Amino acid sequence: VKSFEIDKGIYQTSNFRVVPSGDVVRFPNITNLCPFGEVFNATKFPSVYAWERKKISNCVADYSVLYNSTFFSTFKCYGVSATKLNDLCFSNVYADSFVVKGDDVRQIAPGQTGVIADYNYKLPDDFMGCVLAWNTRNIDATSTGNYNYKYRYLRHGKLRPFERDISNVPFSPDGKPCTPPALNCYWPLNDYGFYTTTGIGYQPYRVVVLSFELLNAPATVCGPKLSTDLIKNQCVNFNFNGLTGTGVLTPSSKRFQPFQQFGRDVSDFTDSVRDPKTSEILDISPCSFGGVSVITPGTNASSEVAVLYQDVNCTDVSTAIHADQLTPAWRIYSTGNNVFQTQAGCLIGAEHVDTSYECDIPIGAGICASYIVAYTMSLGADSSIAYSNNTIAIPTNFSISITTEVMPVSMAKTSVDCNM
Amino acid sequence: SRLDKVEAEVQIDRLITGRLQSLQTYVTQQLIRAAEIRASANLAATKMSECVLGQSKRVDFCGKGYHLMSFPQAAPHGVVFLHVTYVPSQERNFTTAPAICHEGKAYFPREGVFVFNGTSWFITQRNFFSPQIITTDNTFVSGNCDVVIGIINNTV
Amino acid sequence: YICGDSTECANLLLQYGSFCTQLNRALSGIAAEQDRNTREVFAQVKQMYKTPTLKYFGGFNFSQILPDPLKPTKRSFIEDLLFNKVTLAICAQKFNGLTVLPPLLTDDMIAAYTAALVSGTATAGWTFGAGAALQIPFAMQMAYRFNGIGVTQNVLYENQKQIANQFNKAISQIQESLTTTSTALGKLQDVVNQNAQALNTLVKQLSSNFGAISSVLNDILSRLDKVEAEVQIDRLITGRLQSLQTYVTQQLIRAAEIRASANLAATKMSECVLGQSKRVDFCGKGYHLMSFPQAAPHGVVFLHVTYVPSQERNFTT
Amino acid sequence: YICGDSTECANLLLQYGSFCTQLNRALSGIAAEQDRNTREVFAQVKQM
Amino acid sequence: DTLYLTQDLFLPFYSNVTGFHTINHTFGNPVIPFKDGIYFAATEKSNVVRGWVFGSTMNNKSQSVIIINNSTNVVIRACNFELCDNPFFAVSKPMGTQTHTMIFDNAFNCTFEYISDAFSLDVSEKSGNFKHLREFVFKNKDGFLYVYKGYQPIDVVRDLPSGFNTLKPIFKLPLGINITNFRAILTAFSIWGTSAAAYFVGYLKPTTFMLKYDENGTITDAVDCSQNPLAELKCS
Repeated sequence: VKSFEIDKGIYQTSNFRVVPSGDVVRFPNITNLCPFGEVFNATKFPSVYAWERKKISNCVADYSVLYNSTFFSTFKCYGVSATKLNDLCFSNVYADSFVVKGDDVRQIAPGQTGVIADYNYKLPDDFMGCVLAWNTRNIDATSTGNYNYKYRYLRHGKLRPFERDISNVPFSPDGKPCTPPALNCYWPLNDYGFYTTTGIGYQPYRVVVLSFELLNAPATVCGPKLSTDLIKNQCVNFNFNGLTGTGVLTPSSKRFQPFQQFGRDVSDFTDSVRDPKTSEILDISPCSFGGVSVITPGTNASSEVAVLYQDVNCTDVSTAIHADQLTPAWRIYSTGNNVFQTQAGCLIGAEHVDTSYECDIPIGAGICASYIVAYTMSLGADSSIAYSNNTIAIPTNFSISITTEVMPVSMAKTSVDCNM
Repeated sequence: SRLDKVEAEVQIDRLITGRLQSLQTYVTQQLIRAAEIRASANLAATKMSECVLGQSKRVDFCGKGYHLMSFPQAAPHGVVFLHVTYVPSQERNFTTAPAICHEGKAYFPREGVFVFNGTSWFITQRNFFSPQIITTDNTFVSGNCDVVIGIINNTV
Repeated sequence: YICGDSTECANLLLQYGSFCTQLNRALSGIAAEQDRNTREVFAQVKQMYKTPTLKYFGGFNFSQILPDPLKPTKRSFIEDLLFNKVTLAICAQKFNGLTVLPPLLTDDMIAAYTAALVSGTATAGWTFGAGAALQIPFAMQMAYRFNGIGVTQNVLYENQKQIANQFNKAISQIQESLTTTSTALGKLQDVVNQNAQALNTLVKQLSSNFGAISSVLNDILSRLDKVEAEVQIDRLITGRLQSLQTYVTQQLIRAAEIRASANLAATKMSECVLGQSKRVDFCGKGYHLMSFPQAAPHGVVFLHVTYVPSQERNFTT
Repeated sequence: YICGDSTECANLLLQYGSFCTQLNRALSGIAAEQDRNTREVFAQVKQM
Repeated sequence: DTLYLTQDLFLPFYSNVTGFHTINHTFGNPVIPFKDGIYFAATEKSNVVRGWVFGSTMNNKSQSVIIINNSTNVVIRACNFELCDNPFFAVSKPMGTQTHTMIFDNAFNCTFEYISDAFSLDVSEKSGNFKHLREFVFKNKDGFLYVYKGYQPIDVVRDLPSGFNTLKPIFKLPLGINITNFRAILTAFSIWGTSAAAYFVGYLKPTTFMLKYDENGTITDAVDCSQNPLAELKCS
């Protein structure tokens, strides 16, 4: 409150939260080594109109051969970033490979179809991983002519995302299976022109598209982590197959369907999960939070305070302080007494009083402090009147009681120069 | 000092947007405080036109008692009243009759309750104890002597 | 609410100044003003009386209005109907960041205040307010309330049994017209539904993107690396901060409207209940013979005993 | 008012959540409260 | 126990049904256009309606997929397929042995083959109530192929009964082929033959739905938005 003198009352202050103690990482027990030494390093690579889609699953990916190497020409990721790629577990990663010139890599992005990357290989706009391309001018490029690998440049319309056509159709603007090379009947095929001492844009590149099918199953492909044990009923951290966070885990009462992995609530929050090694536990990720609020007597009569933890049950608070877990971690602070009723939370530094007083300081729900004590409340002077018939009290003497009453009429007349 | 060109305009747009949101927040919250303070100002004008300029019989509005007088005083950014009230604090225990049956027909007092049947003596006011002698001026003809609860005779 | 929790998003939040302190001060001020509202309306009794446990005075019986010790609850039955009517839309533990603090004045203590008010209305005289009581036997009270109405005293003592039966049948028709009926408790349901719609709208604004890649923290925090991430987190913080600031401003306006209604309620309980307010069509609809407060979920419900004369002759003058 | 009309600006508007629904609810509530104001002031006569 | 508005390709309520009531006089197996995901159902007796040929021009130069059964297991192969005017299942009447599964005529430039988990399956001719009832959704999205499944035992004379039936996500495929026209495959009893059974077709449409989950985690009611003004009021 930026003062030395502090007046009497509950004042709001900072927010407490239990720092997590354990660390729980849970991956499935599937351990295997990926074919990345084969799909990224192969001898035969197809053309663009017959791009190959390899299912890579039930593995543990390294995600380090892609980084500690300058062999790769263009390593541009779209949906993810580089360094934290081995922190996730995917499901059925698919590798899409094809061979183009040095010019078509500029047309490989979400959007920007252009010339060649529209009729031949269409990308989506959301579901993307990383697009990898490296130069192979010393294998495929022959200076006398490599007329082996082809593409298409005449098709009636565009493609949907991840759609492929191999069918060598005798292209014509009105259907019309033709007999080419008749007029207005051309072929859709065309060669590449991979030469040795040609320009950089005419050199062969091998483009590999790593589609990341994000978690449509219990996950198979993972990174090199270490699956640890579970710690229930204690605030820990997370790293599940596709989920991190911070939580208090507990066994559930669910009716969880077998095809399923996540358990979100009525209003879109996680609230329950499925362990990758046959368990279905809830996720109360609010370990504890709230806000402390210091009850003070007023710094002119006393200087002993009492903290009101607001949304707790005085078991996480005592365990959190005696094991030093809270974020407003003090230095001179202990817990001898702990008043807890009236669910507005823990009240460290107070005493129950049966003799209810006139509610100096309003703690939460009913309970009121003073002086420090924490009683409930004296709602007023208790009374009971003799209510028989005809006897009637008339006042006989009186007084005059000039009582003040304060009304504000006009606050501070301000103005703002909104150019300075 | 350490900026040159349009990269600077990103920084200045961030600062202008933030300070403009803060100033707009200030203007909105001052406007809400002005609504609350003009509600209190209308209460103050109402109290100064009821309490000060007359005697406002509505209960627990001007003061706490029965509001005998009222005196306005100035204040920094406000007004402070001084409600001269009337608090009666003593109590006796006298008996009553809700009627008087003198000659064979009931007498209700003055609408203006508590006939004083303290052994059938007087008729007083509602608030301050003030006995008056029972005559026909202090009562009126009312029906017959069939609907009473208490009984008083010899209204002379 | 803003910035779910990691480490660095908190630094990006601290680089917007002290908006979190502003919003906490504003919402704590709103909570204190609502505590003041409940103290202004109900706590007008210094001298809390006891229920007289007789509850039958000339036929004016206060069954289902004054509480009963034979039942376990310290309410009354009309209060039980009003508590059952208003639906809603250990300690709770949810990671919205949001909460609902418990009110200060407890619901049983609210029912104690209302039972004290009704008992001091029925017993305890008419000078209630400026003083303590007078020990007036409640037929003399409504004989006095027949004098701020422009009728004589001949009405009540000559129609004792008739007015008693009309009063009891009026209370019983209230007991009928509260149970199986409909929207005529609508203001309290509008308060609860508007608060629930505002809070569910805030939770719904958590669900949405504000122009980033994905609409949730800790799942973008897998596939991000560095300062390009700070663009996304600044978009999410700016959007959630505008939504939370919109919520705080609209709750502050609702608090202004609800404290205007609270000042109306305190005015009606100090005019109608604690006396007889002769101003026309303010307390009830008739000429306002009595008034009885009752508790309610997040409100108050009066029972204005009025006086409606309905027959007509044609006399000359 | 926002986003005059094309096709894609509407997608950019839907990527800000349900603010349009909030503003329509608030303005319809204001309209209903002003109807209630005119009913409260004038319509105090049952028997015209 | 929630209500979840989602925009996704579903079947609209109350809409039109292209019913194919095949009998011993009516041989129902035409070519049908695909048109962005279909619905399917079939009131059957011992699983006649295995077979779906999702093609482009329904010939040798059309990359197509085939989802059939070899009476033991689901076999899914996608390649260039010489599609004939009537590929048929020679199911015998006393036994039920497909001696002449003649579907894979030739194969070149093949790109896919999948064989799922084997399970119990009946083939031969039965009669009585319409106990067997598939309900499938053959959905296209992001180049994939989606195939769902759900069951309901009914006893109807010849129509499609009214009632909700939730479906569950069995298959997903990485294929990516230009599915414009398709067919189904039936069984020719043994002169061909079927029993009094039929199969249905509905088309999908991208509109918003309000799914009412129960406390156990199962849809008990769904409400379309674009059907009725009361229906958009319900999902609003």
